[PDB]
Amino acid sequence: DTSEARWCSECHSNATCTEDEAVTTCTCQEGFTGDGLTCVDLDECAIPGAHNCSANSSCVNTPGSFSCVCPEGFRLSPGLGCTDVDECAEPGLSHCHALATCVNVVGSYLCVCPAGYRGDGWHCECSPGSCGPGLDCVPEGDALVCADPCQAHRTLDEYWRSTEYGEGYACDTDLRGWYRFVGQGGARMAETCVPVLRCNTAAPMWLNGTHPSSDEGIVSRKACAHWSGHCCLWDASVQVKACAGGYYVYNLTAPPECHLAYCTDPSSVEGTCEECSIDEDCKSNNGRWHCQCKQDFNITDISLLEHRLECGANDMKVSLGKCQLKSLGFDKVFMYLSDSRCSGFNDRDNRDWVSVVTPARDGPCGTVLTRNETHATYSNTLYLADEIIIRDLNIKINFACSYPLDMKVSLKTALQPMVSALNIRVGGTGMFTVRMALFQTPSYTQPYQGSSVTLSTEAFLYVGTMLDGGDLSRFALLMTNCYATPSSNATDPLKYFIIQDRCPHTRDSTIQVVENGESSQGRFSVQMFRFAGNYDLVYLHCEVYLCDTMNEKCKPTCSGTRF
Amino acid sequence: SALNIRVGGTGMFTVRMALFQTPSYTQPYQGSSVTLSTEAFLYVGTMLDGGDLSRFALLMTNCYATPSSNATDPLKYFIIQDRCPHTRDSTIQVVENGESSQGRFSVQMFRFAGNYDLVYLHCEVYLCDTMNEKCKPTCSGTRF
Amino acid sequence: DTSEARWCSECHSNATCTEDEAVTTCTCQEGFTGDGLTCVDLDECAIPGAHNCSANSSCVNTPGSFSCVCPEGFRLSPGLGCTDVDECAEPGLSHCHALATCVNVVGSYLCVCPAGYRGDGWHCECSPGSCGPGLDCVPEGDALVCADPCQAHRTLDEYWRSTEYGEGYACDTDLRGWYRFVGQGGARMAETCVPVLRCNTAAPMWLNGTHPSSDEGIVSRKACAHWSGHCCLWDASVQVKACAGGYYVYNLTAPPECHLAYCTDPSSVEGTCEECSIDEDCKSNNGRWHCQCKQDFNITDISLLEHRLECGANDMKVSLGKCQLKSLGFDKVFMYLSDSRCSGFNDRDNRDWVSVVTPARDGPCGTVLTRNETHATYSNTLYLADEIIIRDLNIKINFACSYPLDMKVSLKTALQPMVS
Ligand SMILES: *[C@@H]1O[C@H](CO)[C@@H](O[C@@H]2O[C@H](CO)[C@@H](O[C@@H]3O[C@H](CO[C@H]4O[C@H](CO)[C@@H](O)[C@H](O)[C@@H]4O[C@@H]4O[C@H](CO)[C@@H](O)[C@H](O)[C@H]4NC(C)=O)[C@@H](O)[C@H](O[C@H]4O[C@H](CO)[C@@H](O[C@@H]5O[C@H](CO)[C@@H](O)[C@H](O)[C@H]5NC(C)=O)[C@H](O)[C@@H]4O[C@@H]4O[C@H](CO)[C@@H](O[C@@H]5O[C@H](CO)[C@H](O)[C@H](O)[C@H]5O)[C@H](O)[C@H]4NC(C)=O)[C@@H]3O)[C@H](O)[C@H]2NC(C)=O)[C@H](O)[C@H]1NC(C)=O
Ligand SMILES: *[C@@H]1O[C@H](CO)[C@@H](O[C@@H]2O[C@H](CO)[C@@H](O[C@@H]3O[C@H](CO[C@H]4O[C@H](CO)[C@@H](O)[C@H](O)[C@@H]4O[C@@H]4O[C@H](CO)[C@@H](O)[C@H](O)[C@H]4NC(C)=O)[C@@H](O)[C@H](O[C@H]4O[C@H](CO)[C@@H](O[C@@H]5O[C@H](CO)[C@@H](O)[C@H](O)[C@H]5NC(C)=O)[C@H](O)[C@@H]4O[C@@H]4O[C@H](CO)[C@@H](O[C@@H]5O[C@H](CO)[C@H](O)[C@H](O)[C@H]5O)[C@H](O)[C@H]4NC(C)=O)[C@@H]3O)[C@H](O)[C@H]2NC(C)=O)[C@H](O)[C@H]1NC(C)=O
Ligand SMILES: *[C@@H]1O[C@H](CO)[C@@H](O[C@@H]2O[C@H](CO)[C@@H](O[C@@H]3O[C@H](CO[C@H]4O[C@H](CO[C@H]5O[C@H](CO)[C@@H](O)[C@H](O)[C@@H]5O)[C@@H](O)[C@H](O[C@H]5O[C@H](CO)[C@@H](O)[C@H](O)[C@@H]5O)[C@@H]4O)[C@@H](O)[C@H](O[C@H]4O[C@H](CO)[C@@H](O)[C@H](O)[C@@H]4O[C@H]4O[C@H](CO)[C@@H](O)[C@H](O)[C@@H]4O)[C@@H]3O)[C@H](O)[C@H]2NC(C)=O)[C@H](O)[C@H]1NC(C)=O
Ligand SMILES: *[C@@H]1O[C@H](CO)[C@@H](O[C@@H]2O[C@H](CO)[C@@H](O[C@@H]3O[C@H](CO[C@H]4O[C@H](CO[C@H]5O[C@H](CO)[C@@H](O)[C@H](O)[C@@H]5O)[C@@H](O)[C@H](O[C@H]5O[C@H](CO)[C@@H](O)[C@H](O)[C@@H]5O)[C@@H]4O)[C@@H](O)[C@H](O[C@H]4O[C@H](CO)[C@@H](O)[C@H](O)[C@@H]4O[C@H]4O[C@H](CO)[C@@H](O)[C@H](O)[C@@H]4O)[C@@H]3O)[C@H](O)[C@H]2NC(C)=O)[C@H](O)[C@H]1NC(C)=O
Ligand SMILES: *[C@@H]1O[C@H](CO[C@@H]2O[C@@H](C)[C@@H](O)[C@@H](O)[C@@H]2O)[C@@H](O[C@@H]2O[C@H](CO)[C@@H](O[C@@H]3O[C@H](CO)[C@@H](O)[C@H](O)[C@@H]3O)[C@H](O)[C@H]2NC(C)=O)[C@H](O)[C@H]1NC(C)=O
Ligand SMILES: *[C@@H]1O[C@H](CO)[C@@H](O[C@@H]2O[C@H](CO)[C@@H](O[C@@H]3O[C@H](CO)[C@@H](O)[C@H](O)[C@@H]3O)[C@H](O)[C@H]2NC(C)=O)[C@H](O)[C@H]1NC(C)=O
Ligand SMILES: *[C@@H]1O[C@H](CO)[C@@H](O[C@@H]2O[C@H](CO)[C@@H](O[C@@H]3O[C@H](CO)[C@@H](O)[C@H](O)[C@@H]3O)[C@H](O)[C@H]2NC(C)=O)[C@H](O)[C@H]1NC(C)=O
Ligand SMILES: *[C@@H]1O[C@H](CO[C@@H]2O[C@@H](C)[C@@H](O)[C@@H](O)[C@@H]2O)[C@@H](O[C@@H]2O[C@H](CO)[C@@H](O)[C@H](O)[C@H]2NC(C)=O)[C@H](O)[C@H]1NC(C)=O
Ligand SMILES: *[C@@H]1O[C@H](CO[C@@H]2O[C@@H](C)[C@@H](O)[C@@H](O)[C@@H]2O)[C@@H](O[C@@H]2O[C@H](CO)[C@@H](O)[C@H](O)[C@H]2NC(C)=O)[C@H](O)[C@H]1NC(C)=O
Repeated sequence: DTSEARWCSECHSNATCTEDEAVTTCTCQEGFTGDGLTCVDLDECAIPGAHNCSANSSCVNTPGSFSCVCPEGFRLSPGLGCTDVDECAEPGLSHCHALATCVNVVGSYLCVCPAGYRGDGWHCECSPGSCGPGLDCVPEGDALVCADPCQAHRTLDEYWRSTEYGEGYACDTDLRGWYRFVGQGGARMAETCVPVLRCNTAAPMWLNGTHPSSDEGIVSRKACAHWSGHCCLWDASVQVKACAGGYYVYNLTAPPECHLAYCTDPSSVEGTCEECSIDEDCKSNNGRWHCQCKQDFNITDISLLEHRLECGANDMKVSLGKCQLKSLGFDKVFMYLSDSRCSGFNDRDNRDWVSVVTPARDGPCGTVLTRNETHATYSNTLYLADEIIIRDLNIKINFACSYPLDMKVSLKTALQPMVSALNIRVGGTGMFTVRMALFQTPSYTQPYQGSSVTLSTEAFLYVGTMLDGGDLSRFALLMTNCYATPSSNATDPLKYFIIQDRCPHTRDSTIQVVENGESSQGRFSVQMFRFAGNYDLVYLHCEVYLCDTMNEKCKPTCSGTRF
Repeated sequence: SALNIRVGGTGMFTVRMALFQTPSYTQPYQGSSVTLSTEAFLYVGTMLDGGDLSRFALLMTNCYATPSSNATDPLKYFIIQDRCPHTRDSTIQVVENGESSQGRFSVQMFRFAGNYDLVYLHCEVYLCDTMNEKCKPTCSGTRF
Repeated sequence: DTSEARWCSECHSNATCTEDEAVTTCTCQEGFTGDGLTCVDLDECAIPGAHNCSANSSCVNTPGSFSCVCPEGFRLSPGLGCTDVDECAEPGLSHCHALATCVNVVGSYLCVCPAGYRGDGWHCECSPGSCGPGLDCVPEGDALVCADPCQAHRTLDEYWRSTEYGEGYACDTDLRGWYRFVGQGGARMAETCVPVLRCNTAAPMWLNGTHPSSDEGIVSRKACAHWSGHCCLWDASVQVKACAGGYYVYNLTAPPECHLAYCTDPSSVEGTCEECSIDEDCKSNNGRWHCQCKQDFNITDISLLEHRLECGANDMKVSLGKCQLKSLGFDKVFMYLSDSRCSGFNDRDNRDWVSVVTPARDGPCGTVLTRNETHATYSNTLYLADEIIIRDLNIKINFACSYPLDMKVSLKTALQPMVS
């Protein structure tokens, strides 16, 4: 009407400018008051003519228009005024925290943390046990939310915490929140009264109960600690939850002192405790997994006399059975020598023993040199105790190794020298000795000595042969052939063969031989004869073959010259 | 109050010798046997594989050769005798003896007379304490 | 006077008791003082009346009288006092050692050991060469006296000491005092440079000079020893004396080492060396007694080819000429076989050869049996060397004997039968 602009420059920044066919009209929108060329800031809620907001609706000016805002929980619908609608079904009329539930109320909406939780509905700072089952209140970033302990716990792998571990110094003041124990640290909280100075702490803590069944929710359990002689004098209250996969999680809070620490039993994940030494018999019992020695090491005095020693080329070692020390009450063993820089340590080859080493010289590790003319000797002392201090008995083991000063040494590699040798062949013709004798008796006792003898036909002529030399046991005497001759000349046609072809002659039963080929003594017996003719003298000649018993049988097995 | 119990242990040092090829005593052999000629020079040295104390010196009390591995054999050819080198042959030499742990004797090859083809080497040795004994062999000469 | 005893019991044991007609008088003798019934011990030099001992004479008491003793060298003569007299003319005023001379001196006598001796005249410890000629200081019992070495020496009959003897092991540290060499041990100390490893010792000692003439006194002589290649590098000094009967005696002291020993040459007491083999021609020369082979055995190669063999009925022998071995430089011969229990030794029938024996069996002495159809054979090897070890050449002699397996035998005794 009266605000017809010539150009858009006559519209302000508080009015909307509209160009229609290049004709500029300024019309100032609701929430600004005036004619339209100039409209200054003034709420549409208070202008001549007013607006159209319902009775409850508190008119609010906006830069460009006007809005009818009802008491939050109701919204103005045209022709109806304030009408009921949920405000927690619109993601722009509600922004409550992820764990806060929205509740539309008359005039606003409230954000409400769930039952148990303690908060305003913007941070739902829950307390232990204030969550529903399966969830626990744990921090996440900078707020506290209900999360399952099986996904929000920490883990602990402190080997020291082992009950047998008696050395060290600890304090569990750091521990808060849920924790788990995996690996060396053990599988579960200790459930038994633990001795003093165990679990690397002064006073050990243990669980006063039995772990719940798998997937049982958070349950509270009693906790006990041991000191002096009274076990579980003061009683606490810890909480424990089982998780799927067979493990547990625990609320390990700082103790009331600085010498209290929780313990764990051995995992014993293997049915048979093969980790334990072969000399510490494993006890394979249901629910009772451990290992201990048999009766042999259940006695005190003989254990005090028990030991073993080993002298090496460059080092000396003395060792005692750890089981024996444990049986003598020395669960922890302290081995010291004349020089404190040398300290005992585990065998690391056979775990039963515990041993210390000493270099075989004078000056290091306190070893000395005792020498005499025969051979040198090294002497050193071993000190045994249960702790640093000694109260009742101070047993010192005096040991020594003897090293011989004179010994045999042999070079192993033999030698095969080469020499230029000259060989020249030499040969020599030789001759054995053979002789025969004429005996008188059938027992072959006296030889003759005269150049000639006289005899009768009826007389029996016993003769034997012998070797005056070369009486080898394996060389036998074999009569290849024997014959008689009228003259000393061997080459005579007139021969009377007596032994022929290794067999005795026939046509006369007096031709006998007692032995032939058996041994060196060959005897033939025959009664006297005379050559036919002018021949008065008769001689005896023989040929003989020496027979080797190794190869030839050399018995004449003459079945008979006839047959 | 203290309890004392005596304990004793028999021990044994380690001693070994090697057959070197060079006059510089560089490479030991490893085979169980070797072949050589008479003109070849046989260089041998001894060492302690353990207990190398600075004051313990190596002294050759006597060395000898044997045709067989058996030490108790009547046929012995003493090379080192009474801490002094053998005579009747100028090739019998020792560079060091008693000075330190490295004792070396040099001699050229020989062969036993007879059917004996193989020759072995044996030695006896006395460890000498430098604190008291001089342990130098000052052998003016086995002859004179 | 006032000591008239009624009986001898009133005389003491310090007074002399005299019975005259059964009247007992006690008079105490000089050296005891009193009245006579009791006289207690007191020197007589101070009694009422003094005494009579010469000025020089010390007033000495004796058990029974008072004596006067002068400075030993003078003796108290009555009326004169101390009078000069020799004390070494009385066997009771002198007891000097048998070799000590007595000298009477003013106030004593002295016993004097002779010139050279070092003693007090009680124990004359003489030293070598401190005696007069014809005598030397040697122990006798528990003292040292000057005695002739020809009657106080020891003797030695060690055959080993011979120069040719090259085996063995010795040390002359025991030898001290005078010694002689008789018999096999030789007649006199070696006078020539001896080769190495001789006289059964490592280094041989010899005399550096020529023995003195018979009955020349103790004379010192140079001594030499041989080692390595240098002969008489170090020089000592020995002493030697000739004795009647044509032999010598020597001062053999321990050497400075334990491989030194004196040698002797061959005695050769026989003009011709008949002991030497008939194949080692004796050299009958004045002052040069030995024996060596002729030119036939003065060559090396043919000697290496030279040998002889003998096959016996039960034993086999191989031998080589010892002269040939010596010519080949093998002065000592070492013969070994396949079994070391067999060792060579001297022939003992003809001394020229050296031989070894082997029983004709299999198993002893390493002999084996090689057999074929014709006749058996025995083979064995001989090893030769100069010493235990072999350095340059190892010559082994292969020898064998052939024993026929078929042979002719004849009964010697003929027969003369009787027939009707
Ligand atoms: C069953 O068993 C029996 C018993 O074992 C066997 O019989 C034996 O057989 C052996 C093997 O033949 C014989 O050994 C040889 O003996 C001869 C000498 O024999 C005589 O002397 C011995 C001892 O007294 C006697 O027993 C034997 O009977 C002979 O006696 C009489 O000798 C005269 C001659 O003077 C005869 O006329 C006579 O008939 C005979 N009487 C008989 C037979 O009753 C010996 O000389 C032989 O040595 C030769 O061989 C060696 C080995 O090769 C050589 O040594 C080597 O020499 C090399 C060169 O220097 C050297 O480098 C090498 O290192 C060296 N080796 C060693 C190990 O030392 C000898 O030097 C030598 O060399 C041979 O010499 C002969 C000459 O003698 C050469 O012959 C000549 O040849 C030329 C041509 O080239 C011409 O033709 C000439 O005319 C000819 O003369 C020959 O060539 C040379 N060889 C070479 C150089 O290679 C050897 O020791 C046993 O004696 C014998 N025993 C008996 C009792 O009979 C029988 O055989 C067995 N039967 C069966 C079936 O198995
Ligand atoms: C040069 O140097 C070398 C090197 O040092 C010297 O050689 C060494 O010498 C040492 C001193 O003698 C020896 O020590 C002794 O060793 C024996 C055991 O020796 C054997 O074993 C060792 C180790 O393996 C080995 O080296 C040695 O060679 C021996 O091996 C062999 O053993 C068999 C036997 O099984 C032999 O048959 C065999 O021949 C042998 N081989 C050989 C020799 O080559 C050890 O037993 C000794 O201990 C004894 O002495 C201790 C000190 O007194 C006692 O301790 C004390 O006991 C008291 C009681 O309980 C206690 O109250 C006290 O507090 C305690 N003291 C201390 C400090 O602890 C021992 O108990 C023990 O007591 C003696 O025991 C023996 C038996 O063994 C008794 O002898 C018996 O006596 C009765 C009569 O009464 C009958 O006659 C029995 O028949 C007889 O057997 C003896 O009486 C007991 N004495 C008591 C009770 O007082 C000691 O440790 C070294 O081994 C030796 N080394 C070598 C390599 O040889 C050498 O000598 C030097 N030379 C020179 C010149 O200087
Ligand atoms: C692992 O386990 C260990 C051991 O449990 C945890 O460490 C410590 O645990 C204790 C015990 O939970 C905490 O102490 C206090 O716990 C109460 C619990 O109250 C909430 O849950 C109630 C239901 O819970 C039951 O079950 C639990 C066991 O799970 C029992 O302990 C309970 O007693 C119940 O039986 C619920 O009923 C509560 O609401 C009502 O009651 C309480 C009564 O105290 C009222 O306040 C409420 O207004 C309401 O009416 C509640 O939902 C907490 O409420 C305690 O909060 C204290 O601290 C707040 C801030 O620090 C403070 O704002 C509170 O007002 C209150 O402080 C006041 O009251 C205390 C009463 O003891 C006084 O101590 C204090 O002086 C003051 O007067 C408190 O949290 C330890 O805090 C806790 N310590 C740590 C370091 O965590 C360990 O946390 C576990 N690990 C985890 C969860 O990861
Ligand atoms: C076979 O022959 C062998 C080889 O000769 C004998 O073996 C050893 O021989 C030697 C040499 O004789 C002995 O050594 C010493 O000898 C002197 C000799 O002195 C006496 O005689 C002097 C004259 O002799 C001359 O001729 C001889 C050769 O025949 C020469 O050796 C001499 O040098 C002369 O040339 C005479 O003059 C001496 O008196 C004076 O001079 C000496 C100088 O040394 C002074 O002492 C005297 O006081 C005096 O002034 C003397 O009469 C000995 O005197 C030696 O005695 C030593 O030992 C005594 C005890 O052991 C000791 O009391 C002495 O004091 C003296 O020891 C001192 O002097 C030594 C000098 O070398 C030092 O060595 C020593 O360190 C110390 O300082 C000594 O005896 C060997 O002893 C002797 N060995 C053995 C084992 O016998 C062998 O004996 C003969 N076999 C027999 C006789 O059967
Ligand atoms: C050393 O020995 C003790 C026990 O000593 C044992 O009993 C003594 C009275 C003597 O007879 C000893 O010679 C004998 O070895 C071990 O301590 C433990 O003692 C208790 C005591 O009651 C044992 O309990 C018994 O066990 C048996 C078998 O199961 C039951 O039948 C009984 O009813 C009772 O429960 C316990 O077994 C035992 N522990 C063992 C043997 O390991 C000590 O441990 C042992 N030391 C060594 C290193 O072996
Ligand atoms: C001033 O506020 C009151 C509430 O305090 C208003 O009364 C409300 O009026 C609306 C509109 O009719 C009602 O909504 C209705 O709800 C039913 C049930 O959900 C639905 O079916 C209808 O379609 C409609 O949405 C609402 O229930 C009612 N509230 C009460 C408590 O009765 C009143 O209208 C307001 N004044 C003005 C001028 O708007
Ligand atoms: C004190 O001692 C001295 C000697 O030191 C005495 O003088 C010695 O007197 C005697 C006796 O007259 C002398 O002996 C005489 O010797 C000669 C020669 O042999 C001989 O012919 C005499 O017959 C007599 O034996 C002696 O020589 C003399 N000595 C000296 C050195 O003159 C003196 O008499 C002594 N006094 C007393 C009181 O004993
Ligand atoms: C324009 O307003 C009329 C009348 O509403 C009246 O005036 C308003 C400013 C406010 O004061 C109301 O409460 C007054 O009633 C709306 O018509 C409806 O009128 C009835 C009768 O009173 C009333 O009950 C309803 O709530 C009104 N409907 C509404 C306010 O939506 C008319 O609908 C309004 N036009 C719109 C909002 O576009
Ligand atoms: C007894 O004594 C007289 C006198 O000797 C003097 O008195 C001695 C004890 C003694 O001291 C002497 O030296 C005194 O001279 C002996 O007569 C000799 O007198 C002279 C003169 O003095 C004197 O030189 C002589 O040596 C004396 N003769 C000795 C002492 O033999 C008298 O001989 C003595 N009677 C004896 C010894 O039987």
